[PDB]
Amino acid sequence: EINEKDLRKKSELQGTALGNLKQIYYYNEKAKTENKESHDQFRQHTILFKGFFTDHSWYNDLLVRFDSKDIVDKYKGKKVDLYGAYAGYQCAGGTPNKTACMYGGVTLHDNNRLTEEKKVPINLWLDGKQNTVPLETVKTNKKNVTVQELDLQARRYLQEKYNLYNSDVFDGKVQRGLIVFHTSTEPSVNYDLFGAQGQYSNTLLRIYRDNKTINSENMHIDIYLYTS
Ligand SMILES: [Zn+2]
Repeated sequence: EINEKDLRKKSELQGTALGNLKQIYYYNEKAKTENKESHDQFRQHTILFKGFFTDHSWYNDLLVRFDSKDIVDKYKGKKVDLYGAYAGYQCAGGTPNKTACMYGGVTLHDNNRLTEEKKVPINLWLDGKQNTVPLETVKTNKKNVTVQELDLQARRYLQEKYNLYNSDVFDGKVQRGLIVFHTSTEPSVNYDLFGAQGQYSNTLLRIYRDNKTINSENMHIDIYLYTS
């Protein structure tokens, strides 16, 4: 859905934007658990996992937020697996004290586990030159996987290897970047790595609120990074 000349420059990011992006993709807290269920709803298009956290320094409950009633209805009252980044700062006003919020991150549990862990191949280009990416960098045990699960893993590696969301003074050389989740069937999801209004940490991950899921079978990821 995006061409390279239309990629947003890192220099456009205002204020706390880079710091927020680095936190959400490299210093995050993730819910990663299997075979859970809830049909408790707070309001809106949400599933509330009461007492999800037993040893968190602030949270007791996890609130999952979705875009629509059709999406929440797919998962409400079903055995699901979770894989997403949560935080209190992701909640809308009036969410209960000690509740943390995640956007999407849910998949049906049943019949979704692969027998062999899927290593998702990555094609990465930096200023047009291919760079080798370890095959274990992005992996999943799910047949139907959230784009969130794959994007969190890919961007954590981009921060570690290329200092993606570091300032220019802290060796963050990449100025533009695109990630594509290239499926066998289905138009591919693509995200501009510098496309968000990063200064609003509460909505940074609202892109995942659609709970988009894709088939991992035979898929791969393409990453295009530019230093200008
Ligand atoms: Zn591709």
